[PDB]
Amino acid sequence: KGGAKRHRKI
Amino acid sequence: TASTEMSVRKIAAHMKSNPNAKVIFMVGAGISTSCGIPDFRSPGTGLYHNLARLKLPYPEAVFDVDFFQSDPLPFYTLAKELYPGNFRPSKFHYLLKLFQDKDVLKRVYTQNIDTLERQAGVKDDLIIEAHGSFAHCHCIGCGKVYPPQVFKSKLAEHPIKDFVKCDVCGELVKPAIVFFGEDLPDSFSETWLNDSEWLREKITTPQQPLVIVVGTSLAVYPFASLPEEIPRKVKRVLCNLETVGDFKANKRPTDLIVHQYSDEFAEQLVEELGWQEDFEKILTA
Ligand SMILES: CC(=O)O[C@@H]1[C@H](O)[C@@H](COP(=O)(O)OP(=O)(O)OC[C@H]2O[C@@H](n3cnc4c(N)ncnc43)[C@H](O)[C@@H]2O)O[C@@H]1O
Ligand SMILES: [Zn+2]
Repeated sequence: KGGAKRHRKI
Repeated sequence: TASTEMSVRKIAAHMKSNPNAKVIFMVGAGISTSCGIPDFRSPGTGLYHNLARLKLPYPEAVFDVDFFQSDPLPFYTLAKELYPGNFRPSKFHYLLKLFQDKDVLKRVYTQNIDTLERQAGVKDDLIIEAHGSFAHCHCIGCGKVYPPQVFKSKLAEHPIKDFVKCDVCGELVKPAIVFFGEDLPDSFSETWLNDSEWLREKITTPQQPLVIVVGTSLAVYPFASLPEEIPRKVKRVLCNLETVGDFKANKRPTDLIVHQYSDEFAEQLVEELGWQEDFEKILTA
């Protein structure tokens, strides 16, 4: 997957 | 309890019975802790658990592009401590070099910014530094590229007065490390697309490919999506002190989990593969 670097959703 | 030798033995057994399929590695901060670089999220010892003095809104903000723009001081302060130069590769890093020497290394996708894979001799073409590095700098506004020296020079200042700014649009300049809120380098998805196609070709042809995930909590996307995207017919291995991400969320029958430190895992694997002679040439090269 792509998209902006982000902490995983919880 | 029992030694992890039996589990690592199965990995060696897999490689021996499926020799014509190179190996893909997906790694994180865990493989560099023995080098003196703390990981980020381990309770108590992780970097994010030792940033109280910076009084940030929250730990991860130090690597958030929006926060950086509001106040670059916290990052500049931390960057001084993690800038490459005085760290040496670990035994695990040399394991990557060993796989390369035997030409069984398909790729190493790394989230680390220490560039220790490269320092261990792994070829640029086989490394995907998914989260960037200090190799160069860029403007967070227009994207203009700058040499790393501009930033490094500022880091050596104390106290810092003015931060590096773009001469084209005036926005702040920072190392090409991927901050929260920024996209990863195009090479990441491009290479994964290629290797994923390769994995399908191998399974759609037979010998089963192997993907080894080591020292990462799989808490950050899009990197954490990699294990999920591994085809079901490809065998997954996780060497980590904790079972994490897709290995815990969606355990697959063929998954092999080994709770061991990366260096010790590497030593056991070299032993079980019987590649001590060639590994020795590397550690002394
Ligand atoms: C630098 C940056 O741009 O960003 C970081 C980085 O790339 C990122 C991802 O964190 P990363 O997953 O890589 O870090 P984490 O700190 O989230 O996770 C490190 C993982 O390695 C395990 N670990 C630690 N030492 C180990 C060892 N010697 N052997 C085996 N496992 C060990 C540990 O239990 C944990 O699950 O989040 C940060 O925001
Ligand atoms: Zn600019």
